[PDB]
Amino acid sequence: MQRGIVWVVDDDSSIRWVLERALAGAGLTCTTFENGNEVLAALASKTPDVLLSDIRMPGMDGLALLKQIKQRHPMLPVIIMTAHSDLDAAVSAYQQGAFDYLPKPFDIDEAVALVERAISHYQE
Ligand code: BEF
Repeated sequence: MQRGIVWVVDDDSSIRWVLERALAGAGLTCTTFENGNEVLAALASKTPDVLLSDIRMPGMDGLALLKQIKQRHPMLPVIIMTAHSDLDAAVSAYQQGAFDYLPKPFDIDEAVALVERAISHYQE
C-alpha cells in the first residue's frame, strides 16, 4: 500500500505542469526533473512507485540513465519516452525492473494511459 509516487523527466516545466496536474487527479504524487540524472540523485533518498525518463543527452543517448538507475535502485519501474539508439540498454532495463519503452508521445493520454496500467500490472 503506497500513496502513488510517479517521477517523470522530459522538458520539466511543460511536461510537468500537465502531468503533475493530471496525474495528481488520479491520487498520486507526480514530480519532474532535468532529464534523468537529477532523478538518480533525488532517488537516492526516495523510490517512486513509477518513473519516466527521456533519452537524448547521457553518454548512451538515454538508456544510459537505466544503466544508472539499476545501480542504485534494485527494481525501479522506469519508463522511457523514446527508443532511437542503444536498444540493448533498454533490454537490460527490463532485466533490472524497467516497465517499457514508449515513443515520444507523452503529454497525458499516452503518458497516463501507460503509467496507470504500469501500477495496475504491479498492484495485485
Ligand atoms: F529523448 Be527524448 F525521447 F526526447
